[PDB]
Amino acid sequence: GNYAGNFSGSSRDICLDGARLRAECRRGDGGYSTSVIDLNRYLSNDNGHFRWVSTATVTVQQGDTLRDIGRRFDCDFHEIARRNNIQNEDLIYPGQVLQVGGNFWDSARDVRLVDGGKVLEAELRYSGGWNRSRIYLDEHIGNRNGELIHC
Repeated sequence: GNYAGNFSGSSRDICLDGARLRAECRRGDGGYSTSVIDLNRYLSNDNGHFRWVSTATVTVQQGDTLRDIGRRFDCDFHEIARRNNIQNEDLIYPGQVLQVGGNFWDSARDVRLVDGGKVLEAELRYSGGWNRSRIYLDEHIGNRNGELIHC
């Protein structure tokens, strides 16, 4: 059924400032708050495609390759390599900690909101170029009593 987020149903004057989403969010008392949420914590570039993966740290398991990590957490192994200062074809080791998710902003351009601030659109870098991608923010951005949250 319904999206879990649905911020736009109770927000207005939705705008972008870099990767930070700003809005006037309806409160329970009937007034408004000016609120902000950093989309760079919740959205990632998966080889040319927006994905909902929040900034997180993971621990490499026995038998894991970098692609195995990417598959498990729905991230691009090229991104995991770049973000963790290693290389694409590099071996990884059990017990190793790796940063994953978020950080779409690093590899994006022409970033903007469309359809009244409900859709985020950008060109995202992939292995051999740029791909236009879009994502419905109401999927995971909500308004809790005047405050923009991820849910």
